[PDB]
Amino acid sequence: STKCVTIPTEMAMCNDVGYSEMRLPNLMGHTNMAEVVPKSAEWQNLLQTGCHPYARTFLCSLFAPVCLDTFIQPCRSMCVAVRDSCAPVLACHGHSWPESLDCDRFPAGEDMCLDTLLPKPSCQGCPLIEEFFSHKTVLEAFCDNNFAVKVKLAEGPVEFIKQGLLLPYDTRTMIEQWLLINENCAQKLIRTRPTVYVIAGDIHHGKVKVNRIFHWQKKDSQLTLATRRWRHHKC
Repeated sequence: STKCVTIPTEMAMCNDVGYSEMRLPNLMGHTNMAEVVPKSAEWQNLLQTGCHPYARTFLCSLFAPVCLDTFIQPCRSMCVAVRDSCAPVLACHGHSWPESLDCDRFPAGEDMCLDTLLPKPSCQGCPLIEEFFSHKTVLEAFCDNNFAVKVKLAEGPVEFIKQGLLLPYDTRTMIEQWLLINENCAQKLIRTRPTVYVIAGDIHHGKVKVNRIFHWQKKDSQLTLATRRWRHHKC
């Protein structure tokens, strides 16, 4: 038996994707909502990393499929595109792309399947949290990297030192995505109490890479001096 049931608000994967009802069993083989919801919740961290714009579409088509008796599967090429961008993020959390989503289970081509007609943080080594630095070294970091920001983590409102093309909202989100991906690094940084850092990095093509992190301590002089002189500094 197959039934059409409303997507409950507690299913964060799919509670705001445009349609409101789903098929049981779903394409994952879950038979009831007590199974669907916690299994879907395993993906909540991943979906917040922004690793692929179609990640949520892809997963909802499997977890909350539309109410036909025919299964409309994602096309293999959609699985491959989402896997290739998001499996590196899973690996950064100690997880792997599940065998239940190996892309060979989905049809090749584009008939009867779901297909497609900003800079991304990557999993990287943790930057040293620098503490005994001179303002000269900070300024050289500002010259080299194409952005630098002052942020407070606990992650409050961000002050640009070297802004470039960056928009404030986008930069905030890029930082939070970097912290969510790089869980091991976040844990060293967000050692409560709330802490202030200067973060210098590079938005290459088209990835974000954090290269330098400077701890802004209570009675700092060197980051103060560096941020004051940056405006008039010559590289």
